[PDB]
Amino acid sequence: DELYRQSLEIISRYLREQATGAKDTKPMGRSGATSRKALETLRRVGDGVQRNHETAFQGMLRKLDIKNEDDVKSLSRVMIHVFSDGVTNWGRIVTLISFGAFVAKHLKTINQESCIEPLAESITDVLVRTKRDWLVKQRGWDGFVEFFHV
Ligand SMILES: Cc1cc(OCCCc2c3n(c4c(-c5c(C)nn(C)c5C)cccc24)CCCN(Cc2cccc(C(=O)O)c2)C3=O)cc(C)c1Cl
Repeated sequence: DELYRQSLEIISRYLREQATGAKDTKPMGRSGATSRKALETLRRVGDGVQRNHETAFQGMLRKLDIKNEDDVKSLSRVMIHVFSDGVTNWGRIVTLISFGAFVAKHLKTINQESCIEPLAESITDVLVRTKRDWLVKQRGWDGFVEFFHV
């Protein structure tokens, strides 16, 4: 499964970049072109979604009661509940990743930067295993970037 690897890489780099603030060096593996502008798409749109959804994001974060990695292994079930209810679109998916970034910035504050990698993997696993076929019909991240062009 490569869609898992491509998605995980995009989600990881965006979350860590949000958490840290550095636009990261390093090679963007393979198929980097689509992944590069989805990440660039996430920079432009995802952070604004966080601004537009700040109240419930702060509320959700306060109720989740995140402290360590053993909390992360329980966030998936709440993620699966809030996310999988309804019909699929890219707005839901960019919202999913946006709150992951919100959680990532919080995790750094409480000095829990090592937990950003499970989160992104939990996010990635929740997305593909529930939206795989749809992501294939939408041509994956190509249809993502095509959707969010400016
Ligand atoms: C990383 C992580 C992520 C998690 O979940 C990510 C799911 C994304 C998400 C959604 N919602 C969220 C809320 C929220 C709000 C807003 N109000 N209330 C009451 C709540 C609960 C708070 C947080 C996240 C979400 C509510 C409605 C917005 N949609 C559907 C939708 C449909 C159509 C158009 C749009 C559009 O805006 O374009 C959006 C969501 O799927 C969970 C965990 C545990 C973790 Cl650790």
